[PDB]
Amino acid sequence: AVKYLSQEEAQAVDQELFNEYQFSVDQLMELAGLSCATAIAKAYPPTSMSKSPPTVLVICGPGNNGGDGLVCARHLKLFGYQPTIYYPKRPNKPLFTGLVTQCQKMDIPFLGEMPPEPMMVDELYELVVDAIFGFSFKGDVREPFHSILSVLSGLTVPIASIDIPSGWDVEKGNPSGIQPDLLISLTAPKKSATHFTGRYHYLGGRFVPPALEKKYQLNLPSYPDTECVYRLQ
Amino acid sequence: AVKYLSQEEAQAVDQELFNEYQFSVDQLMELAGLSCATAIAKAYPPTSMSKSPPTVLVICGPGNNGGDGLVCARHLKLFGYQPTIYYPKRPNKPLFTGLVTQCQKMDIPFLGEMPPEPMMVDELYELVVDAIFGFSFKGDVREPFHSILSVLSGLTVPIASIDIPSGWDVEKGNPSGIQPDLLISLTAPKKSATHFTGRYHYLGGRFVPPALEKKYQLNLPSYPDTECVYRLQ
Ligand SMILES: Cc1cn([C@H]2C[C@H](O)[C@@H](CO)O2)c(=O)[nH]c1=O
Ligand SMILES: Cc1cn([C@H]2C[C@H](O)[C@@H](CO)O2)c(=O)[nH]c1=O
Repeated sequence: AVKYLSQEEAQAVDQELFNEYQFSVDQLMELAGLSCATAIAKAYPPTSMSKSPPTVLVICGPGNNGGDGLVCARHLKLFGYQPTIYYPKRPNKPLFTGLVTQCQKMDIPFLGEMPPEPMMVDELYELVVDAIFGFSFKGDVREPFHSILSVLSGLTVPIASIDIPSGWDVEKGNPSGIQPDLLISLTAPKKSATHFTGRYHYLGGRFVPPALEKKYQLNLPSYPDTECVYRLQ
Repeated sequence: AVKYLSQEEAQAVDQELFNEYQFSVDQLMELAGLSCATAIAKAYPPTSMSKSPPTVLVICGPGNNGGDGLVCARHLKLFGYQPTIYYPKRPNKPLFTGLVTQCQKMDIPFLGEMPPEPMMVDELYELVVDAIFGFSFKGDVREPFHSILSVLSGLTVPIASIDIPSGWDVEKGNPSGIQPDLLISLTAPKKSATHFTGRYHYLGGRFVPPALEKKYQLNLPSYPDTECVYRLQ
């Protein structure tokens, strides 16, 4: 079966992709985000939803996982969803400035604030994307993110988490944490994925070179045809 | 029906994407090249080919089109093809250095020379990807590309061309140039595509913003579901 990575293992793979393999951050974040959008459109196809176009709130955190979310949002728009973004803490870098301007020009709105009650999220948004924290998160959830996570915990609509459910320990999980209905593991799942109790677990990031895969014995499943996602279990 | 762009309209679309929309070169080239690999895999699926895995020669020119071929070849490898690259003139810019290193660490070999005779290409490679010149190219074919084009025009195996069949005037085509079996038009087809004679015409580069599509009256077709290509005609 597929290998579930430790936090160290994942940080080592991420290091090689940008070092030995000379991938650019731009690049792999674009493929990551596309997988994310693709898994979401496959698990929650626009046809299956009661609103048209179906609405989605994408919550983007302060780092790279956030960047994935912004990429994910605009492909989701291309796929026929009507996304909305909350992005409260934005790094002051071209990468993220660009990603913001692209979304702004796709007419995707960035909210001024997180809606404060879960009921109000539920009412406006048919799905929530958790793009807050990723694989290199180390455990100190500060405001406004704790607040956001606590609103998410009370939701009735599904949550789709990118790479790891935000607020989970990357290896141990968090039973009192958010419980996403969809998890998109990027490149390979992390050990916290073994505590995943949602219906949908997709693997994404179809860019792992065979030699990187052999070395770390990932045992990736075979992606069908030209798909950038693979549904695990 | 879909709009066929003049070279001028294509350059203005392209410039808007990198200027107002603030996409980065990397992002769009990655998506463009993935579209290419996806269209090939759809037109010439691995099961439909005599050898296993199926072999493909990718010929990359000295600018952005060649960039697309380098991305394309790496995705084709992930999709189960066995590509070989010929890349005789390589700009000294980190964009291309990177894309070359990524290909080499995918273990895709680079040829030192073009096979001199059409028959030898035919015997070694089941498909040839023409990523030599793209939409900016202005009439002038110098070495080694004239000679490579001369080899390509005598092939029996199919040629897949990225954006524009290399050696064709970007609007007027070229009665005596190469005649590809597959054309992958990126973003929107160009006027020269009305002179296309092959079996397969795909549209790729599924990143055009609606507002830009409204602006240039592209009348883009509906990509199905989460696909990054659409079969035209
Ligand atoms: C090893 C590894 C890399 N990545 C890469 C892919 C994306 O470019 C970025 C995630 O934001 O880092 C992961 O997301 N998760 C991982 O476990
Ligand atoms: C408008 C336009 C853009 N592009 C974009 C996509 C790629 O990122 C880059 C080089 O092919 O330019 C085309 O290839 N062809 C076009 O006609």
